Parts: sequence; structure tokens; C-alpha cells
Amino acid sequence: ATLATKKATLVAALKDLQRVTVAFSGGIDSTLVLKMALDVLGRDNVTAVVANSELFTDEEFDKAMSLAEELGANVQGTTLDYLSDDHIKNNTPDSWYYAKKMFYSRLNDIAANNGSAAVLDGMIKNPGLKARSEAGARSLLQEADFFKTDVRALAQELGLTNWNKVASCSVSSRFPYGTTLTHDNIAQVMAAEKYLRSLGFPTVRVRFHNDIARIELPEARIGDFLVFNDRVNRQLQSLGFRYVTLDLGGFR
Amino acid sequence: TLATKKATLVAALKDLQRVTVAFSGGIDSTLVLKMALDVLGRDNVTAVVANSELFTDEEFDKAMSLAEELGANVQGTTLDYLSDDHIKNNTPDSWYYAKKMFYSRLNDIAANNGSAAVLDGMIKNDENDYRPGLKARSEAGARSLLQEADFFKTDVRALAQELGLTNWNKVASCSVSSRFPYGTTLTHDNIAQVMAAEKYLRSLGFPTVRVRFHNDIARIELPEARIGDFLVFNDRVNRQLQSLGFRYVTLDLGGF
Amino acid sequence: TLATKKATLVAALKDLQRVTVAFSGGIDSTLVLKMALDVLGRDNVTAVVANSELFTDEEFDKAMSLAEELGANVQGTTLDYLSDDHIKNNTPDSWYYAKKMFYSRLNDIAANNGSAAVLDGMIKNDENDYRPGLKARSEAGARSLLQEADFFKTDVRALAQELGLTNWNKVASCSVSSRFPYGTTLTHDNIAQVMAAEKYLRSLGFPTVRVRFHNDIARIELPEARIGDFLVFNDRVNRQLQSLGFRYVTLDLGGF
Amino acid sequence: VAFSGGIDSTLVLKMALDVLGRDNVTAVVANSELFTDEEFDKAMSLAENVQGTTLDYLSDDHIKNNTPDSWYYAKKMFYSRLNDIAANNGVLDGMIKNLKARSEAGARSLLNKVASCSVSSRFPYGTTLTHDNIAQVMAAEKYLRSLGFPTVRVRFHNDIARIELPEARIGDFLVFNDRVNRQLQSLGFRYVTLDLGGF
Amino acid sequence: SGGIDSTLVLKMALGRDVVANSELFTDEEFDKAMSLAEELGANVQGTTLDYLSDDHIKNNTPDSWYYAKKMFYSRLNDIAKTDVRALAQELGLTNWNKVASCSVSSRFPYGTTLTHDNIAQVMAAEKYLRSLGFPTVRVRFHNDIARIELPEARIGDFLVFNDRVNRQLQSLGFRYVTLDLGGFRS
Amino acid sequence: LATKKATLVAALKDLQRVTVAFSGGIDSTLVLKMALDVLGRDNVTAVVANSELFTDEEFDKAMSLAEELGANVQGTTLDYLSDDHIKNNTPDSWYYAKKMFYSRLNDIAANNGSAAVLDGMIKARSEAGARSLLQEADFFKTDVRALAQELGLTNWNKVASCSVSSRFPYGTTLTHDNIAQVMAAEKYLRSLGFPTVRVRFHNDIARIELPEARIGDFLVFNDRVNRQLQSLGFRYVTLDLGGF
Ligand SMILES: Nc1ncnc2c1ncn2[C@@H]1O[C@H](COP(=O)(O)O)[C@@H](O)[C@H]1O
Ligand SMILES: Nc1ncnc2c1ncn2[C@@H]1O[C@H](COP(=O)(O)O)[C@@H](O)[C@H]1O
Ligand SMILES: Nc1ncnc2c1ncn2[C@@H]1O[C@H](COP(=O)(O)O)[C@@H](O)[C@H]1O
Repeated sequence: ATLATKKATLVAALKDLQRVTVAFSGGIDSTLVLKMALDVLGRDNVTAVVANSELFTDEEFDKAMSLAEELGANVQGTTLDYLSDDHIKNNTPDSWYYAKKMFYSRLNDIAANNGSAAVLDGMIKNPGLKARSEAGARSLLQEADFFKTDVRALAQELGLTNWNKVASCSVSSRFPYGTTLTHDNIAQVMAAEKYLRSLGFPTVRVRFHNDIARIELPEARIGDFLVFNDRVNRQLQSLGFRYVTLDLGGFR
Repeated sequence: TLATKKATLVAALKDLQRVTVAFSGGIDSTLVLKMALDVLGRDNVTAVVANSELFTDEEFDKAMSLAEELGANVQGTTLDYLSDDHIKNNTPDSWYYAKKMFYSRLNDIAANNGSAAVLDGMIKNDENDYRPGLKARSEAGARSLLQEADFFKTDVRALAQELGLTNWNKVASCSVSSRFPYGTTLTHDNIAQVMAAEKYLRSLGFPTVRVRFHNDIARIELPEARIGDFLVFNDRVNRQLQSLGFRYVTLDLGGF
Repeated sequence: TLATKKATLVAALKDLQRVTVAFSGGIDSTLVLKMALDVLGRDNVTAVVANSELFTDEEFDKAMSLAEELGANVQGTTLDYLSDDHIKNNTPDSWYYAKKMFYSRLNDIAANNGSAAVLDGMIKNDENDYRPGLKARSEAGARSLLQEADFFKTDVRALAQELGLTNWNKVASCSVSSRFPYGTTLTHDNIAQVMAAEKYLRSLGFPTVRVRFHNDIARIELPEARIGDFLVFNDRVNRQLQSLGFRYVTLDLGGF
Repeated sequence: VAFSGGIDSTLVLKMALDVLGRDNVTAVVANSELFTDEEFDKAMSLAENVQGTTLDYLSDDHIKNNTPDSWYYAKKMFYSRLNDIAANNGVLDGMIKNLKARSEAGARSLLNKVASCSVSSRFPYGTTLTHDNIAQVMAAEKYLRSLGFPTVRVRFHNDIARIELPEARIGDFLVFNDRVNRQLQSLGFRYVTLDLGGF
Repeated sequence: SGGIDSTLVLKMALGRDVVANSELFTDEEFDKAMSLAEELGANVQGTTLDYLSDDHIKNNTPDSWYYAKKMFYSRLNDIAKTDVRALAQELGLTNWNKVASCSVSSRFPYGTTLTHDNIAQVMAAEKYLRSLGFPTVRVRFHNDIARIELPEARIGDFLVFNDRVNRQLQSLGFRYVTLDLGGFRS
Repeated sequence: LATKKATLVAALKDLQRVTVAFSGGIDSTLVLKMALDVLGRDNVTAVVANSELFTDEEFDKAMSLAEELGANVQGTTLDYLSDDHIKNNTPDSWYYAKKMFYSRLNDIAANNGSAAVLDGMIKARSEAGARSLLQEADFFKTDVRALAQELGLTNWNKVASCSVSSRFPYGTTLTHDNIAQVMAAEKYLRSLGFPTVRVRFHNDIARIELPEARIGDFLVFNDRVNRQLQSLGFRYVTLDLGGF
């Protein structure tokens, strides 16, 4: 049905929960959930949580905390010691689950000490349902059948105009499976990717291959990048890399 | 006087009592449907969106969604634009003969409906004598009510921004006949071939692009600032458009 | 603590009764204009846009449209900045004497207007040394209400989101005097030469660009991330700028 | 000996000078409307007793309509004149291993680095060759060559010029787009385009 | 060798009455030298050296080049700068082999045991980049990663080959095809 | 072909003894190899000039090409910047400099007994009586290349040379410092693979002229060139959109 019907289902779902804990990330999807809950149950029944960690840029954390305070929410940060778990630490292919389990556990621990009834996520329509459906996490946008267009159409109708546009992934995605994640090499990748991002390339991955960095750019951009070759070479060589290379196939 | 142009818009609707509005998804066509719904009621306004071979179904399907979200009884109609030999052979005036067939069907669905006349969303800005669709409209006896109630391009945003209106189609369209030189005959096949070649180009990250049809030669129009960023895709675009039927894939050294 | 920040704004607005607003099109000046319109009424608010030799008319017209569409009684005023020999000779303290001349005219527009105070849209974020207008603004008794209710850039983003404000001017400006070395004096001629070079560069597809004036040499500052996409426009830009008066047109290897 | 400036035709002339003498050996260089005059002039200079003759290739209705056999008919028409210049002068070619007209005229195949082709190779076979469009194609190529692209083809498709460049070079070409666009439009082309494929 | 030095020796040298070919050199080097030698008019005969035989060359120690050179001169024993260009250019000195070859062992890291199979894909990787018009080019061998050193001045000329260069080095065995952001040795 | 040539040997044989002004270019070389082959090693004297206006790199390659060809070569040093016209870069400087150049040559030629001064062209010459035999022998740019490839000439200077005073606008005073700064910025650019390049001097602005076919390839060296030239004294390093 209409966007307005997809919304009555969202507002009806919030009133029954009366009191929620929102896992807020700053993304458009996560933002629309927080503002809607703020508009329904009030600041006293809604607690916004932004999780920082070793695997995610602190720039992202600081922007998500700030964007939440701007919405008028009571925001609380929590930091996950992801590398303490050995699955995440050794970068098994199942690592992205074990971090999500640590994530929804901490959310439910904050949810229990908070008055909140459930934990809300901001995922939408169009890889692990074994993890949300273990901590009783609710994907409210996904339940009212919101796609990315239903989300922009409702956000642009709430006057919401601020969020994080370049989306992130767990920095573990930069290391081949089997390589063990250390603070040293993790800091090294995020340092290089922060630099590439500062040259005007918001989507970039520096893949880690010991002494060789392999830069994944969107093919549309590999042309604009040549002016920065020599600087990126010096800059990434200074971060520990012996050889700085660019993947001819690009990002994705 | 912003509301002195709003009352003039609302007052004309009551005299008509019943209407059938041609909705295209744009901001202009949308403010027409919302005001008619708010003035004449959900039962006295019938929404029509036209699909055709000349427009992507993406644009068609997005307009039908924009109507369901607005809450009107919306209905699609399919025009066989290629039945008229003018459009099929792409005479230079074929833009007119196509718009006439459009308002022809529009007068037919509304006459069967309770509507008195058909309303479109043209504005005083589109008050040019060289704007094509007005001719057929004033022939088919339709009406551009916002243009009559004195709305300009920024004067429409202020009523849109005041009805909380948004969620309208922002990406603008053309009849695909613009890709064919005057005289070339339009078939389903080559129309499909043109629209396929262009979707591929956009999906590489080039939203503004034209694949101009010249029998065996494809002539690509990109915005000149992007031709630098385009080289990395030359060979792939070459082979991909060649598979759609083109023998030569070329890039216009001119712009857009 | 935004719920009580808005009230501080209204209480200051209600106390002034009649105000003259310096509107620039920016988000900051808009929320002040929109708030003062909502509090004192259309007849008790006068919005002023300043045109001058140092800013494009392109900007002036977009601010006049944003004010008229916002629902203000909008009024233009024209400043002869090159009359003050400080602005003219481009000493580093120029943008002060320009700010000083700006607030004087505004206080005169306000003095004849029923307005009690001159409000500008400065905020708490720019409550610092090293920002030009602040000295001149205060020495003139201009009131920055957003600054007084302790609005920061984020508190301003959030109050807009509750007045349905989703339209303001995003392209930020510089005084064109930034394009001339400190010794160079400003002519009506050389400003237009520079302002034209940048508008053409902007037309091609470089909205962020600077043309640095060095008598016969124009130095173009482009964002390095884009200097690759500019190669196709070399010859065009070289020709078009030579006709504006520059003997040599160059591109700065450093960047913006 | 029929001289083209090539190494093959060149070795014959020097040997013919060394074997039969300058007065008993006659050098012939061909002009035409199908080849650049720069090519004609260097062959007469590379020979410098040389004598020029101009062949009316477009008189032949096959060459004029650009059948795939035009290359034959131009070769057939070439040796026809070669047997005629010999009658007043009192014909040798330089083919070297590696025609159905060359042997159809009693020519003997006894055996400049930048090589040339018939400008008919720029026209699709259906396209008919006129003096006008041949002149534009050869001019458009000269302009391209003058920009620093010694290897270039301007393919003629009526309204459309289709430029074939060496792919390695398309990057260095962007700075010249507008100039090439305008310069070939004044030479008659409505649309100037670049083949995304290659040479 | 074909160069200006070895050419002058043939044409200067006694009456009319050897160019090697090895795995570690393109057969192009051996083929153009035998054409450049028969051109000066001499009887030219080839010999081939199984360099992988000696354990130093194949183990890829920095003591390869010495050891590698030593196995060269042995079969030679078996089968039997401004002043030099001034005696060459008086003889109508035609051409010299300017483009210098390199042992392909330089494409592999010090210690990487040399296979025919991975040597092969290096020299294939290099021929392919050369055919597209990059005479100066090295494909450096990091197991699954191909690192391509192009002369920095030619990297803007390279972008049209990226996906094509990519999928083709992949079909030779590389899992990853990269372009060194630093260029050629220089 | 041998006609343009016959005029040359009759002219050289008529002089018997000459003095040849060598620049390293293909033209001056065909003049020098021919005079050696016609008049002998003892009757021809090759002169190369060093100065502030030409890189010493170029000078030394000029002396080498003469020693390899077999001429008795002689260097000489011109104090161009002494002349107030060259130093202040008046528009007539090109002339007063060429006037000074052929002046030292006619005296170095008058001193060694030679009959005329030969240069290799194909109002500065006619005031000194400098004979241009390739132009007198009916040589064009194609006629000069062809005689070299037929005389086995395989080494000459391909990178063309200019007096550095052309990089300075008219009126700018040339200082010893100012010439070296320009000469260095150009050597750096050349070392990146741009043998054809000019760094135009504009006080704080360096304006780089590249052949347009190559400006596409230069973008990777933007930053390197920007800093390297800023360290040589230029406040702003820019690229001329015109090209060379
Ligand atoms: N750093 C984060 N802090 C708090 N909540 C988050 C965070 N990341 C994701 N969430 C939730 O995860 C949803 C999307 O998941 P994902 O795209 O995998 O990060 C968001 O809409 C939020 O509900
Ligand atoms: N595909 C379409 N289907 C139904 N009505 C349309 C369509 N396109 C345009 N209309 C009408 O045409 C007006 C604008 O004309 P145009 O933008 O040229 O197609 C809109 O405001 C609608 O009233
Ligand atoms: N051209 C202008 N015309 C009228 N008012 C202005 C103008 N520029 C600025 N104002 C006001 O002065 C403040 C400071 O402007 P700025 O120095 O550009 O940040 C703005 O936020 C407006 O309130």
C-alpha cells in the first residue's frame, strides 16, 4: 500500500512498545527510525545507542553521536572490544556473525538496564538473521515493508536532511581470511583509507596484503586519481606498506 | 498574492465539480492531483498515467506509485504510438501527432468517467508558443489550470512546500524518438535496442547520456566533463552496445 | 536543550516588535527570517538583500527569490564598496571596512523602517575572534539573535527541521576581493573580468573554482580531484579567457 | 619501373640505373585522386629521368561506386597506362613473394617507411566516391596527423565521421576534442565521433 | 648482443669464413639479433642455455647474475662510450639493439624458487602489456598478486586497458592484478 | 639531389680554409661533416660558444659531437649579459646577442686564417658576412635530413635549443640568479620525460608551456613539479593552457 499506510504500521508498532532502545548509526535508515520513535513515545521513552569499536572509524562514531543529539534524543555511546573474541580476531569467514552477536548482546544489556521493551534496528527492505533473531532485535522499517524509496519519501516528508551518506563496513573486510587482526595493522588500514577519503574519494578500500597495499577504487574514479598517485605512494609507504598498488579491477 | 493565486486555482474546480487528472509524477502534475482531491473529493477525480513504447516502464511504474501514495483511484492506459505512421516514421512534427493521441485517449477515459474535462500540469513557465503539447491540449479541450491561476516555477514550490508535498519524480524524461534522426522508422526492436544501450551506460555511472541511433553506428552523447572518466569503460561499452545490434560504437566529440 | 532555545528567540522577537532582517539566502539568515515572519507578521518584517561590486548578481537574485517565496516584503540595497579606498586598494583589513559599510546602510534602512533593530543571522559557532563581520556588526548595534539564544550550527540545523525548512542556498560565497593580491587596486573593469572568468568555468561544470588575477596572467585554481576532468576544456577556457583581457591563462599546479 | 617510393620499387631503380643505364631506364610515378600529393611529390623526389602521369580513377564506374573490386580496377587501370607510357618511351614492378590485373598487362615483378592506403579504404563499400568527399576525408586525416597522431583513420559515413585512433592514444586526444569537432565540421561532417573500438 | 658495441665487432672483424637464446630471455631478443647479424653478412649460429640447471640461478640468490653469467661464457668456450660511436658512424652504422633485455629472474623476489610455469606467466604477462604499446614494462611476481611497473608518464595512457589487462593476467594464473603507484624503477 | 650537393663542394673548395660555427643541431652537423670531408681536418676549425644563456649541458654535448666527427674543436665564452640590451631584455636583445655572437666568431675566424664563418641555416648574418652554405646550396628541411642519412650521420642534438632570454618578458632584468632558477626548473621537467618544455618567468609565477599532445600525461607529476619549482624560488607554479 501507500507510504502513509506503511507508516501507520510503524506508528502503531511504536505505541505498543511504549519504550525502546534504538541502535542508531547515523545512516538514513537508522535516522528515520530514531526520529519516528522520538515523535511517538517522547524523549523519555527512547534511548539512542551508538557503538564505537576497533573495526569502525571513530569519525563515524562521532558523527552518529552528534546526529542523534541533534534529533533531540538522549544518546549513549558504548564501545565493543571486538578483538577479544577469537573468531573476529582470527578473521574466520563466520567473523561477521560473532561481532554481530557481541553487538546485539550489548544492545540488549543496555536495553535491560534501560526501561526499554525492545531493541530497534534501522534496516530496510532490499547477511545474518540468525543474529537479530537471537537477541530479540526488531527491524521496524523492514516490518512495515519500507524500501529505500519509501524511506527517503518519508524522511523527506519529516524534513530530515542530515545523515551519513558514505556507508561503512567492518574493517575486517580489508584482511584476507586467516590473517589475524591486530591493533597495529588495523590502525594502518584505517589510516590509509582515511587519507584516500581526504583526497575526495569517499568510497575506497585499502586491501591488506602484508607489505602490499591494493587500493580498490570505483572504476569511474580511477581517472581522477592519477593526480594523487605520488602522494598516496609516499603516504601509504609511511604507514608501513612497502608496495602501494591500485587494483585494476576496481571496487566491487 | 501567493494565496490570491491559490484561491483562483481552487475556485475553478468547484465550477467543474468533476474532473479526470493526467498525472505524470512531476511536482506540477502532483499539485494538480492533490488540490483536486482536496477540492473535489476522492470520488470525483480519476487519475490516469500513460505507458508507451516511448517511455521507460520505470517512469511509468514510478508514476503509478506516486498516485497510490497520494490516494487517488489511479489507472494506466497504453498508447500504441507506433500505429500512427507520423510517429513511426519520425516526421519533425511527430511530437505533436503523438501528444494529440494522448489527449485523445484522455478525453475518452474522462468522457466515460463522470469527469467534465481533463486537467494537465503545465505552468505559466511552459507558456511558450513553441512548447509542443499545448497545441494538442487546446485542441482536445483540456486545461492547464495552474497556468491559468498564475503559477510560475518558484510559485509552485511555495504551494508544494506549503501542502507538505514532496515525493515527486525529480528525474526528467524525453520521448525516445529524440534518439532517432528525422526519417528513420521506429520499430519495437530498435527502440528496445536504444533503451537497452542507454540503461547500460547509466548503470556505469552516467545518468545524463544519449545513444543516438544511426542504423549500424551508435553515437554516444556524454556531458563533456565526463568523457575523461569514460575511457576506463570504452572496450566494455564497445562490445556491450555491439551485442545490442550496433556495428560501430562511437562517442560524439561534441557534448550534450 | 532546543525546546527552550526557540522560546528565547521568540521572546527577543516579540520584544523588538518590528525588525529589519539581513537576508543572504544562507541557512542561518533564513531561519531568522522565517522565525521573525512567523512571530511579528509579514507587515512587521523587512528583509534586506545587499548587492555590491564584490558579489555576483546571480547570488542577489537567488536571495531575492528565496525571500519573496519565504513570504517576506523584500527590498534591495546597493553598496558602493569601491568608494572606500581601503576596499579599493585591497589592504588586508578590507573586509572589515566592507563589513562596516554594510551595517551602516542596514542601520539606515532599518532607521527609516519601523524596525527597532537590525538582525543578522550569525550564530554561536562564529562567535570568535578572526571573523570579520563580528567587530563591525557589534560596533553597529546589530543584533545576532541566533547567537543570543545559544544556537550552534547543529541547533540551527535542528530548528529548521521543525519549521519544514528544507530549501536554502547551499553554494557559499567569497568576496571577489579574495581574487586579487593585496597591492592590486580594484577596478570596475578587472572585477567583471574575474567574475566572468569564474562564471564561464562554472558553466562548464566546475562549481568550485577560482580565477586568480595577476594583471595579464589568470591563474585558475581547480580542485585537484577534478583537474583531470578539465583537460577537454583547456583550449576553450584559454580562448574564452583571453577575450576577457588576460594575456596568459594558466592552471595552478597546486589546486584549490 | 613503376616507382612508389617504397623500398621494393626503390631497389629496382638503383639496380636499373646500375644495370641498364639512366637513358635506357625510365622512371614513372603515379598521381591520382586516391592518394595524397605529399606521397606523389616524395616519390618524384626520391627518384630524382622520372616522368609523372595522372590516372582518372573516378572515370571507372566500379571505382566510382566503390565495389570491393575497385582495388582491382584501379590496379587494372594502372598497368593499362603503364603499357602506354612504354610505347612512346621505347613495365617492371617490385613485388617480392610475401595482381590478376598486373599479370594482365605484361608487367614484371622482378623482386619511405610510413605506408599509405587507397583513400577508398575510408569509405564503406556502398558509399560512392566523389571529388568533394574524398577531399574532405584526406583533409580531416591531415589535420589529425598534424596534432601529433601519425596513425589515424577518418572513416566516412555520410553525415558522420568516425575516427579510428590507436587505443593507447585516446587519452592524449581529449585536449583536442572540440578542435577536431569544429575543424571536421567545417570540412563537411555533421557529426564527428570517435570509435570506442580501435584502429 | 645486437647492441652498438657487439654490432661494430662483427662488421669490423678477418673475413666471413653466436647469439644465445635462453628461457630467461624472450625469443624476440634471439630472433632480432639473428636478423641483425645475418644483415652484417656473417654466418650466425645460435646456442641455448638451460640456466635452471645451476642451483644459484634457480634458487634466485643475488649471486644469480654472476653464476648466470658464468654458465653463459662456458658454452662460448665450447663452441669456439663516445669513442666507439665515432668509428661506428663512419661505416654507415645502420642500427643498434637499444631496448636492453633483462633476466626474468629480476621479476621475481630474491629467494622465490623459479618454475618454468610461473616464469612463463611472467613473460606472457609482459608480452601482453608490450603488445598494447608499452615497451617499458615489468610484471613483478608476488605469488597471487601481479604488480605491474609502468613508466609513470604512461599511466594516464593505460586506463583503457585496465579491465582488459585485468581479466587477461587473471587468465594466466594471477588472483590479483595491480598497478604499482610508484612507476618504473627510474 | 646531387645538385644541391654540387653547389656545396664548389663553395667549400673555393674557400679552401674555413671556420664553422657548431651548435650540435642536425644542420650544423651536415655543415661540419661536409667541410671535414671536402677541406680536410687541417683546413676547418669548429667553434662552440658557452654562455649564461645556454645550458652547460648543451655546450658539452656540442664539443663531443665535434670531437667524434674528427674536427679540431674550440670553445669560446660569450659575456652576453654585459650588453645592457641583453641584460635588461629589450625586444632587440635577440639581435644584439646575435650581433655579439657572430662578432666573436668572425674574429676567432679572422684569427685562425680561415676564409669565412659557416653556419647551418637552410639581419644578423649579413652584417658579419656569415655564409649559410646549406641555404645557398638549395637545402630544405627534407633535403638536409636526407644527406645525413646518406653520409651515415647518426649522432646530433635532437632536443632543440633556445637562448634562455626568451623565457623572460621584455623589460625583466636578467640576473645570474634568475637565469639559473629558470635553467634548473626546466632541467627538472626535462628529467621527468618532457624534452620539449619551457618554464616562463613571471616574477613569482612560473608558467609552464607543454606540447598539448603531452599535457594529458603530465598530470601525474603535478605535485612533484609544484613543490620542486617552489623550492627553486617560484611562489606559484602553473601550467599554460595554450601549450607550446
Ligand atoms: N555503529 C552502529 N551503532 C549503532 N547502531 C548501528 C550501528 N551500525 C548499525 N547499526 C544498526 O544497523 C543497521 C544497519 O546495519 P548495517 O548496514 O550492517 O550496519 C542500522 O540501520 C542500525 O539500526
Ligand atoms: N506519461 C504521462 N502520462 C500521463 N500524463 C502525462 C504524461 N506526461 C505528461 N503528462 C502531462 O504533461 C505535463 C507536462 O508535459 P511533459 O513534461 O512534456 O510530458 C504534466 O504536467 C502532465 O499533465
Ligand atoms: N549579501 C548579503 N545581503 C544581505 N544580508 C547579508 C548578506 N550577507 C550576509 N548577510 C548577513 O550577514 C551574515 C554574515 O554573512 P557572511 O559573512 O557571508 O557569513 C549572514 O548570515 C546574513 O545574516
